[PDB]
Amino acid sequence: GLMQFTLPVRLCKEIELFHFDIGPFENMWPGIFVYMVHRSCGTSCFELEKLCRFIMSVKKNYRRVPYHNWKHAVTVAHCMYAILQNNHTLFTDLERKGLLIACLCHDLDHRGFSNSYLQKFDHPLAALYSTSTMEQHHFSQTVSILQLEGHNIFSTLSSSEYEQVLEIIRKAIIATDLALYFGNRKQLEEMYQTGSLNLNNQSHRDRVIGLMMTACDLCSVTKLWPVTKLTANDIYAEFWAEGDEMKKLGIQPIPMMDRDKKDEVPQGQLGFYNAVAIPCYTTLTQILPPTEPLLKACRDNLSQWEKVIRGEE
Ligand SMILES: Cc1nc2ccc(OCc3nc(-c4ccccc4)cn3C)nn2c1C
Ligand SMILES: [Mg+2]
Ligand SMILES: [Zn+2]
Repeated sequence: GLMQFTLPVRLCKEIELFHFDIGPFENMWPGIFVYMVHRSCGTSCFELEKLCRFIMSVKKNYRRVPYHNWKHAVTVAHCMYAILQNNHTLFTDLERKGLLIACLCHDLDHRGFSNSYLQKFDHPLAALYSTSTMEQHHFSQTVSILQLEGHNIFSTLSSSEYEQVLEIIRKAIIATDLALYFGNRKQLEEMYQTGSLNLNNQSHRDRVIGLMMTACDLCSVTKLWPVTKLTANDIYAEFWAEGDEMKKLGIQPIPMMDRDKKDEVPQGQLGFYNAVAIPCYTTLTQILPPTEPLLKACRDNLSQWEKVIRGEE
């Protein structure tokens, strides 16, 4: 009860910043997460023993893939911690509890393949979940782990509070399907620009939490350039493996996933920054002004990809 987690000085200070990198020491990531729950939520949010047991079972159900791994889970949770800490009073007690858990669980049991590849392979998951195939799976794995003996971190919530947190988590995880992001952000854009955006409207809060989820999920584009650039290598390691698997089914993959077309990575990143990332962090900064450092870091990284195209690196 009187048992705080503390981090070395450099981590204690830098964990508060949006651009923090959790480091290569995998054994410190559980402690980094508990630290973030304790400051984001309270030392009373969860029973330490149950929380530690839940975190370790979550870790075990992430696979050893290049990008969609346990380091991604914790990295996405840290970006959410930073958003929550920079917007103290905007979020309910249930939201603070649900959202870091949602982030840690959002890619549970990912295999490193897109929803498209599962549909083309005719994977059993594509028949069970016809849209947002992997995201429905991640939510199903989250509920599984919550139901293991000694893993109910929400045990002290009422029946209706438990149902509300699991609904915050389900929507937060589904929103990480990028196919859903474009429309969500366009509706947020219209609501903000016509002044209809209302944070007391639940369907509005849902959209705003969805956009937060996209922002945390893409937060590799908000790091210092050496982090962004090295993470890109892991992102493509997966895409190119999916491309190989498309070729094995006798389907030419899109260029993004074709390793023969590596040369065009720099221009592919520009499109991504301009069509996805910048719009994401722009709309987020309009709704939640203290998230502006994410947009500034994204713009700094777009400018570094522009330098790569100009052969200046
Ligand atoms: C965090 C993060 N999440 C994602 C999701 C997708 C993505 O895609 C980037 C891209 N490369 C290409 C490309 C590359 C080589 C040859 C031709 C086209 C197209 N496109 C969209 N980048 N990305 C990042 C950076
Ligand atoms: Mg995902
Ligand atoms: Zn993710």
